[PDB]
Amino acid sequence: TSKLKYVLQDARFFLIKSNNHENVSLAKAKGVWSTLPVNEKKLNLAFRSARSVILIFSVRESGKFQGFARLSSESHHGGSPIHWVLPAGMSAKMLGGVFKIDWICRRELPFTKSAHLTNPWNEHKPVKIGRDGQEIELECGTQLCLLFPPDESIDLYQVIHKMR
DNA sequence: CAGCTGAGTCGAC
DNA sequence: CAGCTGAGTCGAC
DNA sequence: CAGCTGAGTCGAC
Repeated sequence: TSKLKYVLQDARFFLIKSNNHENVSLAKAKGVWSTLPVNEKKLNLAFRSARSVILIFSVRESGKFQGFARLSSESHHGGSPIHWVLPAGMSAKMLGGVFKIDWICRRELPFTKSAHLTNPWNEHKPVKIGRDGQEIELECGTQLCLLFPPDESIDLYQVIHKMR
């Protein structure tokens, strides 16, 4: 995992929570993500200050993580629309900011396999606990990403090249 | 974003 | 007007 | 396939 550990060096980690499976599947297919404006501003500021910003995805009530990815841009408004399945009470403009993301792993990891990992930045609660945008301490987030099964469909050349 | 809440005075120093 | 924020899991019942 | 069943809330954290 030396290439994987390289991508994770000095990274900041954020839990991303989706209300539906459809938007995570579209995120994996198109390499983009959108979030509410508060978390959008948080991720934009993290992108500018951190070597890498890693998003760890978990569909609400699914009992698993669905993979993780690296932010490759700040959010962009006004591009070609992403046709998200809009959660209840949310409009398309609320998710108007579109981040480009490079997926590092698109495989699943059940919460049962992460039960030994606690986040010291969230009162040492298990890493499965949190709302959208919950930040995860460096070492806890690194170990979590290393728990995912290997994704043979991922080529880390491009993400590593744009980090040089 | 978009719907929501709340918007002190008075006196010592 | 400025300030705030929702796309948490889990046990009890 | 194709006929069938079932579609928790609330509060601590």
